[PDB]
Amino acid sequence: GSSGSSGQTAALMAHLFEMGFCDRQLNLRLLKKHNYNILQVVTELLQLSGPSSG
Repeated sequence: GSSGSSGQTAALMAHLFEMGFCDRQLNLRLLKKHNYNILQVVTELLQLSGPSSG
């Protein structure tokens, strides 16, 4: 399973859970991609879901 100090992942992941995102698998990928940039992590998610594709 996951190893290492508590870290600062749950903190961010939480926000998403509240906002309206229940995908811990998705967020993670973003967290370790946009330096845990809640903004970038969210802004991106919003794009994926919705008629806004092209």
